[PDB]
Amino acid sequence: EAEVQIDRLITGRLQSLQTYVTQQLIRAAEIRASANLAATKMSECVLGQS
Amino acid sequence: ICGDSTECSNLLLQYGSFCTQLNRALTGIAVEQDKNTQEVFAQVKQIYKTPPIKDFGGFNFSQILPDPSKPSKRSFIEDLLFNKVKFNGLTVLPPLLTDEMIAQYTSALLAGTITSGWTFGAGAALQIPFAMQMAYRFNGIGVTQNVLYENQKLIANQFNSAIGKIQDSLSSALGKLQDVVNQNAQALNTLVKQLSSNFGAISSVLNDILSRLDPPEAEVQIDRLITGRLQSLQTYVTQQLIRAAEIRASANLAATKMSECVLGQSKRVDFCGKGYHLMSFPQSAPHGVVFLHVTYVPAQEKNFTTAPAICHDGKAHFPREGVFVSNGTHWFVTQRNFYEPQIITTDNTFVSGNCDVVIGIVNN
Amino acid sequence: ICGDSTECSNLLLQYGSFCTQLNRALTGIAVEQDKNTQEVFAQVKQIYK
Amino acid sequence: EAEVQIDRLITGRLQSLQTYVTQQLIRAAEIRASANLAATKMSECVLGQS
Amino acid sequence: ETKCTLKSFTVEKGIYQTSNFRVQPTESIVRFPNITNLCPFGEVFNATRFASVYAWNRKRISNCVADYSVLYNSASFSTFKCYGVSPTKLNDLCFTNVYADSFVIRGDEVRQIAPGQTGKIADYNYKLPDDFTGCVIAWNSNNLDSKVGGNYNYLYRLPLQSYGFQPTNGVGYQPYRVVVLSFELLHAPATVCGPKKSTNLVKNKCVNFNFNGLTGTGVLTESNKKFLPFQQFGRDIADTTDAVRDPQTLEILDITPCSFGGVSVITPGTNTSNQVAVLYQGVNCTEVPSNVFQTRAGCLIGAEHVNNSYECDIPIGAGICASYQTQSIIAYTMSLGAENSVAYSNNSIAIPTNFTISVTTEILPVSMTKTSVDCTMY
Amino acid sequence: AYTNSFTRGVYYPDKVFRSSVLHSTQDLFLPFFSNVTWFHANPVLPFNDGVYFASTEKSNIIRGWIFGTTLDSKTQSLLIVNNATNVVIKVCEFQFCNDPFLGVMESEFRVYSSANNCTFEYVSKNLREFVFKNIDGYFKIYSKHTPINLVRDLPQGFSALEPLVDLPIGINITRFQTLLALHRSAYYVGYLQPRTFLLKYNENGTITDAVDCALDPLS
Ligand SMILES: *[C@@H]1O[C@H](CO)[C@@H](O[C@@H]2O[C@H](CO)[C@@H](O)[C@H](O)[C@H]2NC(C)=O)[C@H](O)[C@H]1NC(C)=O
Ligand SMILES: *[C@@H]1O[C@H](CO)[C@@H](O[C@@H]2O[C@H](CO)[C@@H](O)[C@H](O)[C@H]2NC(C)=O)[C@H](O)[C@H]1NC(C)=O
Ligand SMILES: *[C@@H]1O[C@H](CO)[C@@H](O[C@@H]2O[C@H](CO)[C@@H](O)[C@H](O)[C@H]2NC(C)=O)[C@H](O)[C@H]1NC(C)=O
Ligand SMILES: *[C@@H]1O[C@H](CO)[C@@H](O[C@@H]2O[C@H](CO)[C@@H](O)[C@H](O)[C@H]2NC(C)=O)[C@H](O)[C@H]1NC(C)=O
Ligand SMILES: *[C@@H]1O[C@H](CO)[C@@H](O[C@@H]2O[C@H](CO)[C@@H](O)[C@H](O)[C@H]2NC(C)=O)[C@H](O)[C@H]1NC(C)=O
Ligand SMILES: *[C@@H]1O[C@H](CO)[C@@H](O[C@@H]2O[C@H](CO)[C@@H](O)[C@H](O)[C@H]2NC(C)=O)[C@H](O)[C@H]1NC(C)=O
Ligand SMILES: *[C@@H]1O[C@H](CO)[C@@H](O)[C@H](O)[C@H]1NC(C)=O
Ligand SMILES: *[C@@H]1O[C@H](CO)[C@@H](O)[C@H](O)[C@H]1NC(C)=O
Ligand SMILES: *[C@@H]1O[C@H](CO)[C@@H](O)[C@H](O)[C@H]1NC(C)=O
Ligand SMILES: *[C@@H]1O[C@H](CO)[C@@H](O)[C@H](O)[C@H]1NC(C)=O
Ligand SMILES: *[C@@H]1O[C@H](CO)[C@@H](O)[C@H](O)[C@H]1NC(C)=O
Ligand SMILES: *[C@@H]1O[C@H](CO)[C@@H](O)[C@H](O)[C@H]1NC(C)=O
Ligand SMILES: *[C@@H]1O[C@H](CO)[C@@H](O)[C@H](O)[C@H]1NC(C)=O
Ligand SMILES: *[C@@H]1O[C@H](CO)[C@@H](O)[C@H](O)[C@H]1NC(C)=O
Ligand SMILES: *[C@@H]1O[C@H](CO)[C@@H](O)[C@H](O)[C@H]1NC(C)=O
Repeated sequence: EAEVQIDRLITGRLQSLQTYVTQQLIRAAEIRASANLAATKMSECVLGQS
Repeated sequence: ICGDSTECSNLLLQYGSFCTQLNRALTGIAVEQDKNTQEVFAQVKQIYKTPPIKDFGGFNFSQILPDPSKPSKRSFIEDLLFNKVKFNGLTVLPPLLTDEMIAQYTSALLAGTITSGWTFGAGAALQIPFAMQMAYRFNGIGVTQNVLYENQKLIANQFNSAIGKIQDSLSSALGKLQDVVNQNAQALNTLVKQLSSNFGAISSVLNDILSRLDPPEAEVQIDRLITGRLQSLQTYVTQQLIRAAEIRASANLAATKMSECVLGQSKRVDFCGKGYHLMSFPQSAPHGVVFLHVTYVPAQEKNFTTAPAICHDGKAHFPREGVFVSNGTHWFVTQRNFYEPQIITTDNTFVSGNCDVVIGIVNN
Repeated sequence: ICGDSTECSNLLLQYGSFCTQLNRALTGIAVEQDKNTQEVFAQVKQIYK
Repeated sequence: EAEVQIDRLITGRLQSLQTYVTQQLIRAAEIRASANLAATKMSECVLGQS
Repeated sequence: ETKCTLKSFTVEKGIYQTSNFRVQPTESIVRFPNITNLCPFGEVFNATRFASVYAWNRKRISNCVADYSVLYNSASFSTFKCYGVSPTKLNDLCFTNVYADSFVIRGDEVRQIAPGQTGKIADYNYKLPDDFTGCVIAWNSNNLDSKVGGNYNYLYRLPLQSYGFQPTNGVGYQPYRVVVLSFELLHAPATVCGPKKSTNLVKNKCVNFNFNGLTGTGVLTESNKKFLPFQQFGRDIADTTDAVRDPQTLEILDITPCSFGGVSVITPGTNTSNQVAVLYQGVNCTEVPSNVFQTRAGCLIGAEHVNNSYECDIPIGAGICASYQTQSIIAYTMSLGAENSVAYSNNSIAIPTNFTISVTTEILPVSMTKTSVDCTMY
Repeated sequence: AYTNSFTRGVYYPDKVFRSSVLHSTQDLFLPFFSNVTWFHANPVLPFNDGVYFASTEKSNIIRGWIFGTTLDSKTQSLLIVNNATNVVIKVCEFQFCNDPFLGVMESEFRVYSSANNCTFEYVSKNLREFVFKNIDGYFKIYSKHTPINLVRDLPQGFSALEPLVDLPIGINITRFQTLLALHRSAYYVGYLQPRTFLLKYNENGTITDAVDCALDPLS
């Protein structure tokens, strides 16, 4: 009996964790675009005149 | 998921906070759609107006300037663009800027550039006559100013005749704007068409499981629907995040092109058209922007013979800003992009060294 | 999913358009990979020698 | 008796395919941002002087 | 409600989605057919001689008034199982055709009359589909069917054997009579129903309706569609009823949905004031339940509309913003900026005589927090 | 003889109104461009899964059909007749003439010679199409009457067939025939298979066009 109740908890918690990881992957890609833009500004605005 | 039925709504509470997360995600992507438009179009402080008597040196901007007798005070070409391209828990929110406001923004950008050049994007707008602005832009691509002033009517006729062809080619191409509309509608329809699948239940209607099943047996059948509908809603919300991250990059590129092609002259190759960038004009579209890029393209080339330097009196002479060319028997200096030969003098050349280290020197 | 069997296909038919969406998603990706290459390399009018 | 087990198999195998496709979507948007940088470099560093 | 939605005691300025507006309904209305023709079950449940198990009977009950309560509560039945539908809700539903099958089996063979069984009866005498819908009823009949010396007239296929029933048989070997009711729903316009329990009807008014089986909610309106005959309604695009036919008068009525939407609260911030304005999103401002103001974005309550135009403060939508200015709250069409004509002519130029040095800041996120989760320990 | 249908034998799959909506269905249809027998004036045919049946005349030679498995006693069958009065559906156990018909005095009906155990009764140029099918003890009949501007050849065009009758019989069917009015003073038979079609609905809710999705790659 314990098994049938444990399986619903496993199912719910797995889905929670997967939603967290997908939304972290989408947000890290937005942070990477920002950091690439900041690298380009460091090269073109601090190490030169644009 | 439930559609106003307390039985399904109480079972749903057992799933925690999935449905507060989904709403947070959709709200976060509906706010950035207005942030996207604000950064492409609100690139002016003042709303500039154009003068009533419009003599711009022969150039004719009448098909891209606002038209009062038209809808929303749009230009003639902004109309061709707007002609070419309430349920169960689903709503559509209006954008913060109307279409009238965005057409106002583009007419202020366009009156700023026709009238002040690139000065209004750096400070206060300073007026300059339009042909003198055109001469500055020719200087910026390395042609001299007399080449504009002696060819003014021809350059103005070519510009007018080329603006006249945009109007035909469009009036007779907006696939990138059509595709984002189509994708969103195709996803919203797939979301509603899932409200009629069983996912392994006796029906798709809660008024049919609550009518031929006792409460202990209808829980098991309602949960099978809840799980499926939650899955489908969350798939919808993931694919919208991934599609919004792509619209965001396009709007970020449009905001850079408005800064670098409309409020300036760009030197980057193939960033503001193909050719040598002269100037750019913005026009609003249903969910985007059209840039009209005006560039210079050289034509009708001849060959001559060249040398790197000229030897004279034992010295080596190099051109100050041109190329040495020969028509077969005589030696001149031109500028590099337009043929205009001059006599080689000590005013357009400079000296360095003796004429036995350069390879290719000629005597003249 | 199913894979040959037939008891599986009728049961999977009950899930709606979940498999049509996935094939659309993968086909869009594959069409984008050719446009990537066209945009990087086919930047020239003529084939110069 | 068998339909019960086959539905569990179906649920797992459909979850795996959704995970796969979502990650391919996130990984292709990263390849596109790189091909866009390559196109700009080919225009600006090969067809001109920067 | 905003403080509760945010889980805080201080809300900062903004606009917050707080709940939803659901124009509740009122007054229910049934709509059965011209009831009359009752059902005399007292022929299938009151027969003098049943039918074998290998050639069961098949009566097709049809348009009538079926009262499954006289069955359900008769207490004379030893087995009354309902599968597609629990028993008490039978006298409240309508189908197309009820079939009744009748036969006689042993006492302990009543457990093979069920969806998904095996045995000599369910294998090859009488098989029930795996998504059965009806109900199965069974009662002991030892005194009627069993006779001293053995009643050898009740056969079954095993090719045929005969129960020799005898009155001195232990239970589980005495004859049981079985009736299997199977409700089916082809695709007709209607059929048999329940006591109905009266009826009524109305129009124009969010209502909770039932049209001989179709249960729903909404406003009913004179259906002026080309809805031809030989039909019973018509679920247009998306596959939604969006229309029905009244059984008694036979007229088509549209079923638009019941008004609703979202509710947003506009606040200047609790550190400024505790006044509030409320936006009912894309709801016509005449059906909401001072300042009531209609917007392209919904109905706004608690802000006054002015004719000035300022810079946008709190964005409402479709060009409208709100602010706490004119000690209150007001709406207006945000301004894009101050107007400016440039003194353009064909021989005039403006040249600057001075300059300023400007320093401005620009802020950019580079990094975020590195976190790991052990999937197993979570 | 054999002939080619072009786009024929489309019926409304059920009630439920509907307008402009290229709605997709799976059902038993007569495939487009099919091989339909031709009969002149007849014999015992099969049924096996529904039947399309057209006919052409100005007089009325086609006077109903007869259905069943054995077309005799020892098993039950249907009988659908029309004298110069009106339709007569009937379900008994019969004894059918192996060549049954009716005359045209105007005295007739050498059709059967037995009417035992009746379990259902009822009493009361041109192109006349009919679709007969038999599912779950229900014998459904769709029909349509279009006017040709020919006399007796199968034309071309689109015309959807509207449901007529519904009979909760229970009868088994494996064979059927036809009935004709003799001389004393042209018809086709298609069969139906499980196909998938795409029906185009008008704004009044009528089917105006269709697509058979298994004809060719374009479809
Ligand atoms: C600028 O070009 C436009 C053409 O688009 C000129 O306007 C039209 O000229 C034709 C020819 O005379 C007239 O028939 C139209 O009625 C004009 N108005 C339209 C089409 O709206 C316009 O005159 C040009 N401007 C100048 C200063 O020559
Ligand atoms: C520049 O001179 C070259 C040298 O002749 C011309 O190129 C040749 O043109 C002829 C005729 O078009 C071809 O048959 C040769 O194959 C070309 N290449 C050679 C000879 O190497 C060229 O046309 C001249 N360019 C201009 C603008 O006049
Ligand atoms: C190269 O250009 C020179 C122009 O300076 C040509 O020489 C002159 O040609 C004109 C007209 O033929 C004469 O009037 C002048 O007397 C010439 N000499 C000078 C110093 O002006 C020359 O013919 C051209 N060569 C070729 C091959 O076209
Ligand atoms: C360019 O001019 C110089 C000077 O006039 C030439 O140099 C002379 O070349 C001749 C022949 O080779 C020699 O006899 C002289 O001694 C050279 N004098 C000097 C000062 O170097 C040179 O040859 C000329 N170049 C060409 C290609 O004719
Ligand atoms: C079959 O008919 C009998 C007789 O008409 C019904 O038996 C009646 O049942 C009720 C309720 O249990 C009793 O109050 C009556 O006394 C019974 N009748 C007699 C004559 O005593 C029986 O209900 C019928 N069966 C069904 C299923 O309707
Ligand atoms: C059901 O019965 C009612 C009456 O009990 C019928 O209502 C009649 O409708 C006609 C319209 O053709 C009126 O002229 C009569 O006056 C109505 N009678 C009453 C008492 O109101 C109704 O028509 C019946 N249902 C059907 C489908 O005919
Ligand atoms: C160019 O090549 C020719 C060969 O045709 C050679 O004679 C000459 O010296 C070369 N000149 C230069 C400047 O390379
Ligand atoms: C918030 O409250 C503090 C102290 O009550 C005050 O100093 C501050 O100005 C307030 N902020 C606003 C925006 O009114
Ligand atoms: C709200 O309903 C009234 C009554 O029909 C109508 O006059 C008004 O225009 C409606 N609101 C809008 C925004 O149209
Ligand atoms: C705003 O101006 C309009 C001008 O048409 C006028 O009719 C209206 O009454 C004004 N509103 C207020 C609140 O004064
Ligand atoms: C129909 O099938 C018969 C079977 O032999 C064949 O002879 C005939 O040519 C076919 N007709 C058509 C139109 O294909
Ligand atoms: C037509 O045929 C039916 C078949 O039984 C018969 O009942 C009816 O009487 C016939 N018509 C006349 C006018 O006799
Ligand atoms: C059918 O008819 C035959 C002969 O008339 C008869 O023996 C049989 O009993 C009839 N069927 C029934 C169910 O009475
Ligand atoms: C129809 O004939 C088949 C022969 O395979 C038989 O099994 C079936 O029971 C018959 N139909 C009915 C309703 O008895
Ligand atoms: C039927 O459809 C036609 C054309 O689609 C339309 O003109 C007419 O109004 C509709 N309704 C009728 C004829 O009642």
